[PDB]
Amino acid sequence: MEMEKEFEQIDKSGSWAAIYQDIRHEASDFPSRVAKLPKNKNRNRYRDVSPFDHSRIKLHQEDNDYINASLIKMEEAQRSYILTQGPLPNTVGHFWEMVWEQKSRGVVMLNRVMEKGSLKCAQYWPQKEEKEMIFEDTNLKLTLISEDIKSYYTVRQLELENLTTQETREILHFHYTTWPDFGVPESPASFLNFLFKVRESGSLSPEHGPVVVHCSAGIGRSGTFCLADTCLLLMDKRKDPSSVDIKKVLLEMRKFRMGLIQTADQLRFSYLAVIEGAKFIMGD
Ligand SMILES: CCc1ccc(C(=O)NCc2cnn(C)c2)s1
Repeated sequence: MEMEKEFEQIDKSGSWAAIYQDIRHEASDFPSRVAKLPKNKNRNRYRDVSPFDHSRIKLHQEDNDYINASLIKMEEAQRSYILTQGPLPNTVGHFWEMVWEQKSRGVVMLNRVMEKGSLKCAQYWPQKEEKEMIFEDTNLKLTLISEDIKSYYTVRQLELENLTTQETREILHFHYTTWPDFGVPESPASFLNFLFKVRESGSLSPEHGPVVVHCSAGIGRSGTFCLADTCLLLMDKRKDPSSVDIKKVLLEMRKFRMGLIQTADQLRFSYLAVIEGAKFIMGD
């Protein structure tokens, strides 16, 4: 069923809450036993958001391999994403270790450091060229190379140095800065264009490790980003683009990380983004 028609049918009937609860009921439940070990309590931002054991990212160290991060592997779309929480003061070194070990080119940030008067994630990248950051626990150095500030997003070029081998890599930081403190954006235009800029960069392409995507919990806004990207890629690839079922793509993604899409308004916004993305790209 053409999703644009499915959309108007749900909107006219006002059933968004009912569709959303059906997804919550059918979603996968897998064990998260490593996340719940007492040694990992200060590595988790939220008690109710944990990576599944089968899909968690492992840090390459013998001490403690745990980070709150999941590999989402979309077999038919041929795309992989790492979805993670906003780093905590004691996990900023783990975060950059993961970026290094997984060979990621891009980090996608969908939140502000402060929202609703509270801290949503650590200040985990340098704000001035001449004031670099060193992560002594993981032996990494991070330098700001350049910054491009636009109305709806900022792109940063960063240099990450493995202090152990003196290898360096360029990491691109894509920071969507205008998601509102309350609700979802009214139009999905700035969002869909932001994704276009990430795609243009090569950060999502198979010659690199998976993109790292985060918000505060790494399930809501982060969920919206990967769901929209995968659905638009499948509409490009298939003979019948009307066959793409956004509810079935979201349940597939929920096999790899719990809770993706946190509200009925985020579900509606995801539909709007894919539709508007579709109608915009199909011919243009
Ligand atoms: C209603 C106005 C819109 C703004 C953004 C839209 C989108 O979905 N993608 C952006 C974009 C740019 N270039 N390509 C290929 C995609 S639609």
